[PDB]
Amino acid sequence: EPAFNYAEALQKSMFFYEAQRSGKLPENNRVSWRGDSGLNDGADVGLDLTGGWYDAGDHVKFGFPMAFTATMLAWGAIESPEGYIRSGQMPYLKDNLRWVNDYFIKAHPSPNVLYVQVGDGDADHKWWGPAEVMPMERPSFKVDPSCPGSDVAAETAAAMAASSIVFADDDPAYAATLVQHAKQLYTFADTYRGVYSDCVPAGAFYNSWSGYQDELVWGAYWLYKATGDDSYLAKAEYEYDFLSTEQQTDLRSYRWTIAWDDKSYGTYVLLAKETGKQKYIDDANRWLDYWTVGVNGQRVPYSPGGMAVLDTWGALRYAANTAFVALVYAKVIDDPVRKQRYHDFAVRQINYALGDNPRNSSYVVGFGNNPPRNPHHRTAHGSWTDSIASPAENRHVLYGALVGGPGSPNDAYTDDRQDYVANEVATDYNAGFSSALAMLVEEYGGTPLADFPPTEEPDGPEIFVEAQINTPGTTFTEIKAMIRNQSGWPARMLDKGTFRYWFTLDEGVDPADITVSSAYNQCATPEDVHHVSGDLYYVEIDCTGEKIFPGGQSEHRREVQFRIAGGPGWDPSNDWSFQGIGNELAPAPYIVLYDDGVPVWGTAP
Ligand SMILES: [Ca+2]
Ligand SMILES: [Ca+2]
Repeated sequence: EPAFNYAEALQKSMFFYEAQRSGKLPENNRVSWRGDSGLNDGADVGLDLTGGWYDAGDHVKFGFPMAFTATMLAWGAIESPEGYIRSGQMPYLKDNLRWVNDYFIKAHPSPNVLYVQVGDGDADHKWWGPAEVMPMERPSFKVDPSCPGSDVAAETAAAMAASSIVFADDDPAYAATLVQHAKQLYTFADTYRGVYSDCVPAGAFYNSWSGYQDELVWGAYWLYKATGDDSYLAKAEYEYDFLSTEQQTDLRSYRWTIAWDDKSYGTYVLLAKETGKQKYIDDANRWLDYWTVGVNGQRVPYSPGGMAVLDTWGALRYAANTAFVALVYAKVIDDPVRKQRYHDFAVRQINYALGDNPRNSSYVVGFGNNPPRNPHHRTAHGSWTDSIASPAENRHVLYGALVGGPGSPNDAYTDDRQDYVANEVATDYNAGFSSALAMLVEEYGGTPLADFPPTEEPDGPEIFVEAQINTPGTTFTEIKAMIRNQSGWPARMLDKGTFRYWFTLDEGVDPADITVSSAYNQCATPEDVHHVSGDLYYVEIDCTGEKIFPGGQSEHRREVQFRIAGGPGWDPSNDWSFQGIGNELAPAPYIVLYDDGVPVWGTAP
């Protein structure tokens, strides 16, 4: 039966994409530790560019890999709708695709204008904290006739074209809108030629190494499938002859694999599947042979554990991408030997990622045996001090994320959040992987978990007040209060906070004689005290205007030292807020914190 529960893995992969969402989240949000974020995206250009997915463990919205991710997910859903239907994940796949496509629509204000990036890679990567409280500015970047991007435009066109097929039967109106956008985007890409990275500051992250030739063949094919317009298939087969050859021969590239950059490999198979021409079959075969048996003595590096290691970065992502295409190809080819070779290779690579390896551990967060616990992801970590080192363990479980894994062919791996190689996570990492899982569910089955996602509970008070006696006295009480915002369910801002300290007026003390002073207060220092009833009074500290958020050592807290002097007769033992306050800084349950007038911590008299 299933060696691993492929349905559960796919179920968790869909949750991962939901955790990567940007913009205003829906009522039905399943990720309780995620809230609204990136709400002012596009503001700098007068457009609403909210929505879409955060690329990896950061908060930049990189259009090139985001679009590729969409095309791959749609492809898997087209190949194996049954896998998604049986795992009960089809509605989640559609919800994820609609989320990203709704953004592509927003990002395409007019036929030849495509916004391909929101956020600056360097400014974004300098800060380590939750998406909900990002403090930096997020610029919008685009490509147009003046500075084109055939690669990213053609990819987005393919993503929308491929997605339309998925929605065709459900929402024919939406499917039509997607196809219309895809057509315009492809014309733009075909007419105004250029590499997008020459126009937007994405070179250091997602540089178009292969160029755009591969995206022109890839986009044309998908448009053919979405429209049925023969001209597109003609266009694909024409552009195909200009694909990159390798080193010294006329053999088309067969030593790498399909990913966000080079789609050559996918077209080999897609066209072979579509036309049946020996031309495509020869290329597809050479490539898949290099990954399995080798061609001319050369073969992709293999670990003793049986993992295909193509490169240091996203090793598992690469193996997973190849595994998916191998499964698609294995169905079209007639040769029984090649069919078995490719199919078995695919299953072996996915199984390795799910736990069938020398470490006996899953490489999918929150899944299987001994999974990674500390993926390199800002929001999942939940740091409130702008530090990748604290807290030690991630505060949230990023269910479903496939990590980079072993970067070398030695099966070695250490679950370290600071290791951006082994523990990196990203939308494209789960694309081919998910599609492969859909195929495997259809073939081997598996059952999804009835109660998923689990509801996480906070690791402590999120927003609270700590206090301690600063200086002992008899005619006064001097408190050292600390307001803390270490929220993570979800991380939130506290910019309208005030707190009250209640006390009981004592015999012989005139309230007109009570003074509240401070030698250090990050908030306001009040002149009066407030009378409730009888001899119950309170001092109110006003911190409104102060942005207290989990985004740094100074940002997450406000220190407030305050002395309430009442003169002889002052007696704190009958003061409500005084209960439990000692000489060590600790949570003060009787000091109440208000967020715009609404109690958030402590209990009042
Ligand atoms: Ca390319
Ligand atoms: Ca008193």
